[PDB]
Amino acid sequence: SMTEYKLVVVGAGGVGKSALTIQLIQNHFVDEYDPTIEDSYRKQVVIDGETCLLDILDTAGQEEYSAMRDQYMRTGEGFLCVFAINNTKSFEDIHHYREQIKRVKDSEDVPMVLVGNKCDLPSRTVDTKQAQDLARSYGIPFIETSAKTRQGVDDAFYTLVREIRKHKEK
Amino acid sequence: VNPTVFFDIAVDGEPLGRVSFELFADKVPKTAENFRALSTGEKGFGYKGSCFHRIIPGFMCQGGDFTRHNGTGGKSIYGEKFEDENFILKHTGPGILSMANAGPNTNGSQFFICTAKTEWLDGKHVVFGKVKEGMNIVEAMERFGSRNGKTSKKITIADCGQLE
Ligand SMILES: CCn1c(-c2cc(N3CCN(C4CC4)CC3)cnc2[C@H](C)OC)c2c3cc(ccc31)-c1csc(n1)C[C@H](NC(=O)[C@H]1[C@@H]3COC[C@@H]31)C(=O)N1CCC[C@H](N1)C(=O)OCC(C)(C)C2
Ligand SMILES: Nc1nc2c(ncn2[C@@H]2O[C@H](COP(=O)(O)OP(=O)(O)NP(=O)(O)O)[C@@H](O)[C@H]2O)c(=O)[nH]1
Ligand SMILES: [Mg+2]
Repeated sequence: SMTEYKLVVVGAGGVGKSALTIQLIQNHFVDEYDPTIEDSYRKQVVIDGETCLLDILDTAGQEEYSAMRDQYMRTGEGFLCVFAINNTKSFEDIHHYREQIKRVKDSEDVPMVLVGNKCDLPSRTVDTKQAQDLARSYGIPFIETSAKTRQGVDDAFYTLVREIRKHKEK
Repeated sequence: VNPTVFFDIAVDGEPLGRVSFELFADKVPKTAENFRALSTGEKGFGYKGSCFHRIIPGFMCQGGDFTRHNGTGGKSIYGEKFEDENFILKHTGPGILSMANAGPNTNGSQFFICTAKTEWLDGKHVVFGKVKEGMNIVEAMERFGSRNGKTSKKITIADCGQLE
């Protein structure tokens, strides 16, 4: 059967992890805020001509539970590291998630995509070059997204699968 | 003279039982008054008919979204949100009644009932009451919950009000 990819969506509270995931899976967006405990989703997709199954863990950004991420970082194969382009603190919070992931994997080479979400909003505080530089420094792709307009949503998840493939095909 | 309110709980429309609460108006009068008035429905809206949308065994039962019925809404009698009144009272054990929120100063109508001590919520959620009678009804609600809180039957406040 098709290969399954275990994707994990991480980032600060409110950056749009769930809105991105629900847009990908269910093709809709609501502006209501439903902070996540933990949710899992499945979707089959075609990426670079090859059909596969995305198993997506949508994690809590709720900051008080940072000590409870080890198990899902051990199980996950690739990580969507999400910040919001109008929230500089959420961009600063990226580093700590990547540090946690690198420690669990004991590796600098973990499949990961940096996602700058909410690019539909006019209130930007993180410029594209700043995020591109960080992604380059991490050695990972950077994609700007909007869960509201769907800009970049498929691309961000598909790019993460391409990163997992590159890591598990060498 | 702390007020007392009750919920008559139903499970997919079938009566389960009554839970009653003491509201600590002596320590958190604004927060207690909100919950009291929402329990009577005296503003023309309130808890009657709403559900417990998140039940996590070992931790708490959460409800109070009577505006959207999807866990994102609710409103207080003061406006959609009101400030954290104080954090005098702590989450000391089962039965504690405390305000849900989405960050500082975002109290509305959502609330939770502890089924264990939840001390890591101290200083972030306003404690304002406790179960007085019917704690075993709250305990019976836990088997309709799950790890992430999704419920397997509709747990509703079939009736509610204020006791003498
Ligand atoms: C990391 C997993 N995880 C846990 C958790 C944690 C633990 N521990 C922590 C403590 N350790 C001890 C020190 C050793 C033991 C292990 C174990 N297992 C779990 C769960 C079962 O693993 C899946 C939690 C938890 C809580 C959240 C997110 C993830 C969480 C979370 C998201 S949003 C919120 N919290 C506040 C929320 N806000 C809204 O709903 C806003 C909605 C919109 O605006 C109005 C309305 C709100 O007010 N409440 C009212 C208060 C209880 C609270 N919900 C809630 O549900 O807590 C759930 C839970 C289980 C108590 C905590
Ligand atoms: N304009 C706009 N709003 C967005 C976008 N993505 C999310 N939002 C809004 O931002 C809020 C938070 O989104 P949500 O997906 O719940 O964020 P989260 O990262 O899953 N939060 P948590 O960690 O608490 O689960 C919601 O009001 C949602 O509608 C986006 O791309 N554009
Ligand atoms: Mg979420």
